[PDB]
Amino acid sequence: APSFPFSRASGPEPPAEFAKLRATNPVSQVKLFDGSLAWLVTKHKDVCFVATSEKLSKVRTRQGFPELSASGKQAAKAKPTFVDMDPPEHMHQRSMVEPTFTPEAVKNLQPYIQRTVDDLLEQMKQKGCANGPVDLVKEFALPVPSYIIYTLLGVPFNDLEYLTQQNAIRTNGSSTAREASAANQELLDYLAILVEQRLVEPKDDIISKLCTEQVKPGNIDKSDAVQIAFLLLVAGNATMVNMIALGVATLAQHPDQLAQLKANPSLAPQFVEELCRYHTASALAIKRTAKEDVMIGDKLVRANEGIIASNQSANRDEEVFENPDEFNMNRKWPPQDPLGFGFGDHRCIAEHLAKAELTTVFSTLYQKFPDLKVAVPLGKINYTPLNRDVGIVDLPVIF
Ligand code: HEM
Repeated sequence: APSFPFSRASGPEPPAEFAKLRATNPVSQVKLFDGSLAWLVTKHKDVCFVATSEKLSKVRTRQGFPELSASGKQAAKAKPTFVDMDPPEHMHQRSMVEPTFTPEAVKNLQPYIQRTVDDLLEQMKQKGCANGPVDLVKEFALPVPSYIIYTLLGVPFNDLEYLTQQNAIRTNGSSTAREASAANQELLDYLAILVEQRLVEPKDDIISKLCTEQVKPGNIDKSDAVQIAFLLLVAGNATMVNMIALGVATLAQHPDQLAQLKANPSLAPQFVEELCRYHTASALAIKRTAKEDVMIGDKLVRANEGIIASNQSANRDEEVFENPDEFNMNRKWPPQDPLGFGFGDHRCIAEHLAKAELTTVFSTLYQKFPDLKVAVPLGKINYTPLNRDVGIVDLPVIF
């Protein structure tokens, strides 16, 4: 059994193992860091099954849960939020914050999302690049998702920049263990204060609604409110940043498609659809342990055995997506859902928001800067560690 997680074939490529497994051993065993074994599911149909099977659990206190790192095993001890819950607890808590993420709520948020993007792009323009390149990530990819989620949660305008930098240090590869934890503690400390303030005088934000609707009635306590807010902040920010960056690098890799996007920004939605399928920036979140024996493919997964379902592999499943390794914004989509945001009950709570953010970004970026170009040869782009989810650390650009 090979060691998992696998390492990406190259910077923008997914691990080479998946394609081989999908064709020869779709449901196999991989060895984890602590030596334990887990079942790796690689086919779209099977990934979907794992994501919805009632015989599988996301509770991390069950022996056999596939923790991929030493830290992940330690994080499993704390009190769980809905991300690690099974029904009925899962929706009991998730529904407490879902209202802000519904399709209708996100549609009504479009003007705000646009404004946030426009203001950051103009700040980037004024900042100019007459003396050299600017880092698209630091100046645009990082603050877009950050400001939006922080603002939705209830953080005031003046605190955004500092909090955005701190949350980044959390996941920054350059950060030492101590720096990442201190930054993490800071965000939690800040959130604790916000909850206290919002309990006194609620405002129009997520934290306020949790305080008024759940904390006050006694459904959850203050710490719970802080943890749910923390989850919403750290669950998808780093991923949003990587998606925007990979989107720009991808358009630079396929000039004709960039020309097409510029010529018709109305194509942004489909470009985003293909981007989320082609670049699965969160490929290690669909994990479970079997509550009881369950049959998947030609394998029997026994009770208490862990399972990892690669939505990244499923998104390159040739049986579902024709020419899967070809990035095509004009792709003819099949009836099967691409799985960039997971599947089933736990499907990304912010999928509509994330897509709206990306669609706004790619229907605006090149209209603001029609001549935007990566200021380094594309083959020298600084990507995330090959053994980690796909993403880009920094992207020098000129415009
Ligand atoms: C484009 C960026 C994003 C991608 C690609 C993404 C992807 C995912 C994936 C693959 C999962 C696993 C779903 C499953 O278990 O089947 C997930 C879960 C989740 N995401 Fe996102 N996400 C993104 C942005 C966001 C944002 C912006 C937020 C916060 C506002 C967020 C909050 C969450 C939460 C809370 C969960 C857990 C849902 C649950 O377990 O019920 N995500 N996301």
